[PDB]
Amino acid sequence: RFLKVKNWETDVVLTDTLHLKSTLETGCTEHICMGSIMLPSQHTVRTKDQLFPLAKEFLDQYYSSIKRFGSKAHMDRLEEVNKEIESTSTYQLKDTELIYGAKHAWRNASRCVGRIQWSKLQVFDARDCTTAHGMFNYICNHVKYATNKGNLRSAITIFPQRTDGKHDFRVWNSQLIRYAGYKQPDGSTLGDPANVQFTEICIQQGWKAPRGRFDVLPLLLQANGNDPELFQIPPELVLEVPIRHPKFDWFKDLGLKWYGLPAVSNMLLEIGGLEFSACPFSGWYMGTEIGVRDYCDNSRYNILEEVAKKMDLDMRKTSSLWKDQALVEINIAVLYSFQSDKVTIVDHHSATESFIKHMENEYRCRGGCPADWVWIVPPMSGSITPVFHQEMLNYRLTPSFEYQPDPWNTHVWKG
Amino acid sequence: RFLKVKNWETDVVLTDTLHLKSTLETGCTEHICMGSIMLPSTKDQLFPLAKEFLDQYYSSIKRFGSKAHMDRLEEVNKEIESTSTYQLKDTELIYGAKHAWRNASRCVGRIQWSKLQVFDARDCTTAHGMFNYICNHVKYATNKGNLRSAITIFPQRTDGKHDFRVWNSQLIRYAGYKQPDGSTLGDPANVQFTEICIQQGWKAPRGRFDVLPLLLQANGNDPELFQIPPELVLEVPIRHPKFDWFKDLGLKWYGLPAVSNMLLEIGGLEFSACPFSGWYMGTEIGVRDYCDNSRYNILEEVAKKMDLDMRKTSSLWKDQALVEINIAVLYSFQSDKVTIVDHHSATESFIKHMENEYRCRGGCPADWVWIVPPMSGSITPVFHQEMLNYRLTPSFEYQPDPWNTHVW
Ligand code: HEM
Ligand code: HEM
Ligand SMILES: Cc1cc(N)nc2cc(-c3ccc(OC(C)C)c(CN)c3)ccc12
Ligand SMILES: Cc1cc(N)nc2cc(-c3ccc(OC(C)C)c(CN)c3)ccc12
Ligand SMILES: C[C@H](O)[C@H](O)[C@H]1CNc2nc(N)[nH]c(=O)c2N1
Ligand SMILES: C[C@H](O)[C@H](O)[C@H]1CNc2nc(N)[nH]c(=O)c2N1
Ligand SMILES: [Zn+2]
Repeated sequence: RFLKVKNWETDVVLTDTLHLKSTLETGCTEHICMGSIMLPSQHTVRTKDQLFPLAKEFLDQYYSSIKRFGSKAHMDRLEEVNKEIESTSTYQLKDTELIYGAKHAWRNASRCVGRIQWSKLQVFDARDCTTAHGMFNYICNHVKYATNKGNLRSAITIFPQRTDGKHDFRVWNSQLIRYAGYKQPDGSTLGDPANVQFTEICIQQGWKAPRGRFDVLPLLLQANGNDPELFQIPPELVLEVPIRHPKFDWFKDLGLKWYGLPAVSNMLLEIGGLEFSACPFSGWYMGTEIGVRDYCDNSRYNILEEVAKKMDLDMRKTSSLWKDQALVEINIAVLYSFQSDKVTIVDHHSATESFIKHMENEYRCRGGCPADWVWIVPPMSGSITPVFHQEMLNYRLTPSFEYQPDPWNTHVWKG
Repeated sequence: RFLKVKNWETDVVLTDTLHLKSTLETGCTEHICMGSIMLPSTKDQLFPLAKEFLDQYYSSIKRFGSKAHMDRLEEVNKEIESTSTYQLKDTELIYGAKHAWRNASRCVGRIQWSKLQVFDARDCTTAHGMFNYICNHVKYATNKGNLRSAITIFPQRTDGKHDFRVWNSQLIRYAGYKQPDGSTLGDPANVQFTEICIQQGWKAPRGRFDVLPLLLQANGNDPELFQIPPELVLEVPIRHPKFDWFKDLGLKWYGLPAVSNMLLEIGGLEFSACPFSGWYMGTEIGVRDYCDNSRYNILEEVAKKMDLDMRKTSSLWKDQALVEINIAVLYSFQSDKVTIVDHHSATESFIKHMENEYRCRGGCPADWVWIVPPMSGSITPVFHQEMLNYRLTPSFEYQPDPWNTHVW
């Protein structure tokens, strides 16, 4: 059964057959659409029972992609995985399989607008890691390689898979590089309000907080199920960009800066039924992630009103669109600062344009591209980007990146 | 299965039980979400539909299972039996129309749902009669710029051969013409309809802002052209509160959004002609009607006049122009005392409406893909609001364009 999507701005129609290969559930039914739920339970322990069917499905996938489906290499590997499961209750991916699986988890990430780049992912195999110090070293190297002095390169570092769920590797940080947030007694917040809870855990674990507005948080790394340990990223590894505006000289005076490398570190990579609970991945920013969300979200730095004041806008009534007007300027300043400093960034027009090209190519060479419109459309100027008028089909393919509960809610403390 | 929606800006959690009363289907399955698909897809089935409607009607008036309810149920049951259809009482007609708007999950303006003015036009027999009812609707709803919400309901479908239809997609829309040098004058969204009207006997002035004639179909006959009296068409000249050169662009828009091509379903009955109107959200003109590439596409001209660097997208010249255009649209309407709401006020109103509906009704079906405005989405409160989308009845539905289905 085929399904079609129409771009209503160009009348281009595409035919999705890939959705038949879908296994996991969406959360929707015939009578309710959960398309705007941030985490369907579906999007968030496993025995030898249900494991070999998942392994077989992944290996069939993998050997098809190398055009060796049904070969002796394919059938022998199936048997080898079978015996390793029945005797060890898990199994180990070859290097080739791990690289393929990680690239395809990104290719499958239906909320990621940056997926045109999915095949150019540098995969770092950290499955020989055993300790938190070992994790810190792998992460430092990831940060150095990814940053590349501003010429950002996508990368992922994969720590050992889950076994009995009692020996998990976890990065307790939500991203490798994030700014601390401090709740003051007067109710205000210093730094990034998005990180107040994690900052407090860090301070509790012994971190001496500078209590500044842009303190890079320490790494809180959990190896093999042990209590997590604190490490400071060497500051020369943290590339940062002072935010200025090309016409507004007072903009520098807001004291703002941001870090160059977005490296998400709290998601779970699933490949052939194996669960990689620690797998930080990084690329480069779309400007709106910093300029719209990171600075202008009401629950974030919320510099909108200050920028509004310094522009001397009518802040009395909302219908003056002072918020809209200040948001654009803040996003101009983010792009201008990164480009001036030669730090890789992409604006939301370029990125959505690339994504449509990626999506059309995926429909032709792959039969489909799962896409989450609610997440693909940029958080400003939605309808003047090409993805707004693009119909999209959302479904869940494996390998996948999944959400998982924050470790501090599930961790059994050693003391 | 008593579902919960969370607002990630406020942490407010709402519990939705209203979805369990949902009947129609969304187009999604457990294996695929079609939440961004624009248009997903008689005798036997009529009495259950009527029962369901009358059950909810008599519940709303706190007389479920009373003398009146059971009597009306059999009365309708008898009429369907013989006549093969049935006729709504005035009271049920008004209830069904207010609740078809209440249930329109893509409508951000539903906090106003209970103040709808319903015009019963079920006695109309001709396109001329339809034109009379529509002029009265337009005059009432315009109200000299103090716009009022309104719906006019023409006779319900019978055999599909006697359909009442308004062929326009809105009562008031600007013409669009194909030009020699390839492009388009007027309004590109209306090029096919503008040529149908010409293909009917309309002498087009061939300007930018030519108000289209009405093309009215009664009882299934060929449609007829009618000119809306210009004194009934309120227009706003578009100028900018800071940029004096903006008036030089020669733009205007009409005050009354009156959508006329949808179908109103109440208790199984199908009202194929049911023009309804309210007032504009600024972005419906300034973002979509002016800046969409498939529309007026004046963005590049605005940013040019603003002397913005249009050589790279990363200057955000489009975004900068888009905001100025929408500031002007709001400034122009407000200066002329024509009702209009900005996207910040309307979305804030919609969160309050959602609050209300969960508290007094158990839920509110809401289509996030359509509720979030087409600009500045994440700084409006609906962006961070989880929503549940489901189809309740009475409802407004899509229907094919008549010129694809009418036997001439
Ligand atoms: C290289 C440039 C990249 C860009 C510009 C980009 C952009 C984005 C954006 C804007 C989002 C939406 C998140 C939000 O707005 O809060 C997103 C989601 C996401 N990105 Fe990408 N990303 C990039 C690279 C990558 C890489 C290298 C990976 C993994 C290896 C990745 C995996 C994801 C995932 C898993 C999500 C969430 C998807 C889901 O939950 O289905 N991205 N990305
Ligand atoms: C009075 C102020 C109103 C405002 C500000 C408003 C706003 C909107 C907006 C912005 C949309 C999205 C359409 C688009 O962006 O292209 C919409 C959709 C819609 N509106 Fe409203 N509206 C109002 C009144 C009404 C009334 C009076 C009715 C009917 C009685 C109505 C019925 C609908 C319907 C049926 C849809 C499409 C829903 C669907 O397809 O499921 N609206 N509205
Ligand atoms: C590699 C990469 C680059 C980039 N430029 N951006 C990225 C954004 C996410 C991301 C961000 C936010 C988010 O949502 C949280 C608010 C829960 C999720 C969840 N799927 C993923 C993940 C990876 C990204
Ligand atoms: C009374 C009213 C007021 C308003 N201020 N705005 C309105 C917008 C629509 C509307 C607009 C577009 C649309 O869909 C097209 C893209 C085909 C639909 C159908 N869902 C309804 C319908 C009624 C509206
Ligand atoms: C592809 C997408 O479904 C289509 O462009 C929709 C998206 N959301 C929308 N939202 C509103 N309010 N109005 C629209 O016309 C649309 N168009
Ligand atoms: C409620 C809603 O689903 C939630 O706020 C989502 C909406 N879409 C988003 N889209 C992107 N790109 N990033 C986000 O964080 C969100 N948040
Ligand atoms: Zn859905």
